[PDB]
Amino acid sequence: MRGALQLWQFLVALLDDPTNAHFIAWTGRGMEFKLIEPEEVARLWGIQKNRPAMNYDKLSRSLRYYYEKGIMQKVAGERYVYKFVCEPEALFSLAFPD
Amino acid sequence: MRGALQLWQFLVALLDDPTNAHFIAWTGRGMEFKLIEPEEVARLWGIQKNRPAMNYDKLSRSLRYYYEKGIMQKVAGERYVYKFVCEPEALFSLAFPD
Repeated sequence: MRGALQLWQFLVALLDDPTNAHFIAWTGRGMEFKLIEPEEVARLWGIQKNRPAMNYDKLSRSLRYYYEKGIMQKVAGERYVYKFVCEPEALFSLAFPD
Repeated sequence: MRGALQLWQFLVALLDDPTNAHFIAWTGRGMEFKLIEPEEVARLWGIQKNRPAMNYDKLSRSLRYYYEKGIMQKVAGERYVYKFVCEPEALFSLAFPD
């Protein structure tokens, strides 16, 4: 994975592997996913990026950048639940993560 | 765009720009798109890849590889109409076009 790997790509790599479901999982509702252990997801992102001071406060800023741009949505009334947006315009952003 | 740009990424770049709608367009039904001028799409792909003998016969092999793998679907009873699949597993394939 490249130095400029997107958080969203890293999350999808984690989500694709059901052996990770103890800390992050597709919920089964469409493109919805849950961060079951948010600080563990952040720790793993820190390892990926060689940023040992990574934490969920930091990681969550990027989730918010994604949902403000309509690439993800934050699921209302839930904690730590997000979804990928299924839409022509969002797909362009995904197609060109660089 | 990198030497290893995927056809699907190239198509999304074309589709994102509505000034291309005379040869390729999102149809408005979800993630469905139509190749209005299939040989023009192929000509442009040939330019992108410096493959001047490109044509739609060749390009369409890749569309078929994508739909056989469940990354796209071919729309039944239609000519030149495809859709991107909105699904956890397909998204992993999109996330890692390399």
